Amino acid sequence: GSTVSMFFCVNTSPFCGKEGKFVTSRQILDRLNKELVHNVALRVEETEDADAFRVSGRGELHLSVLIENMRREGFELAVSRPKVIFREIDGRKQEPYENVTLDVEEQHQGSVMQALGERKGDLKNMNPDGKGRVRLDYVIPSRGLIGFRSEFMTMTSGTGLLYSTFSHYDDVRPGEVGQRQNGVLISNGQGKAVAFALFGLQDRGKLFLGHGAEVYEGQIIGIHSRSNDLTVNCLTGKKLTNMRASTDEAVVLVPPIRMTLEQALEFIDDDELVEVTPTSIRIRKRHLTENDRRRANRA
Ligand SMILES: [Mg+2]
Ligand SMILES: [Mg+2]
Repeated sequence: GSTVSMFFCVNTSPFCGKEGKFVTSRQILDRLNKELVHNVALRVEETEDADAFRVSGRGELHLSVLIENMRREGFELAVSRPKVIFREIDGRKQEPYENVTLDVEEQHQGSVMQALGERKGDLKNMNPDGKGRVRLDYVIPSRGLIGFRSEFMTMTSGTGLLYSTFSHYDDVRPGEVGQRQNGVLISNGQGKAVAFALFGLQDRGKLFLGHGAEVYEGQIIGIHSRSNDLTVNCLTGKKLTNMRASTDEAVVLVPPIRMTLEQALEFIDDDELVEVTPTSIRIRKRHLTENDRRRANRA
């Protein structure tokens, strides 16, 4: 009985092997196979691609801890987004739901409830002790829960407790649950990101990196405020060049969003990957160049 699946792939980024010792198709397959010896829950299929394996676990959490200590072990790899495994029960198609149990200071209770609300979660139990904390229990589709561990930890300032586990399958919620609405900012080249470019770009959305970040072509470097994707230049600037042509301000950069693995997984769409190394997490389009992406969308 498995509930979520994703693809574990060899890291083909221009940066492969620069951060983790273990990068082979062989080494990854060997390591997955080894995991299957003590993980009853886990399923690993070879695919029509020698560099890609479809991995299925009890849920996203289980896949993520596996990715996380492959990281620790020196592995480099790319993963596709966690997809829930729909199942046809009777005639209707249904999706997995989890039970989440939370324990929070009352101070955080409103925010946490709101957030789970927004992720299509259903209040089942609410139980204050009289000492300032409160237990909540929700039932939420797996699809909507992905990403919440990190949200919860941040919004609770690390004081909250969270436990989630597969409950059951039920009729599918409607819509783009867990699905990013915005577009991404994609780097058009390889090099060192500079503040003079980032300064202009941060007007366009929210950046994932800052001055001095080493970047390649196809790497996703931020969130676009509009729904469409933007191929941008973060190696040299144009905004201040334009500013002097009227006014001038001082270059000040908003701190970048730093994303946990779980968040990177929540964020990416079908055409992207999370690049994962022992010391770094990156996001990229599957097709690294703008030329490739254009070709894909055309017929
Ligand atoms: Mg998503
Ligand atoms: Mg989108």
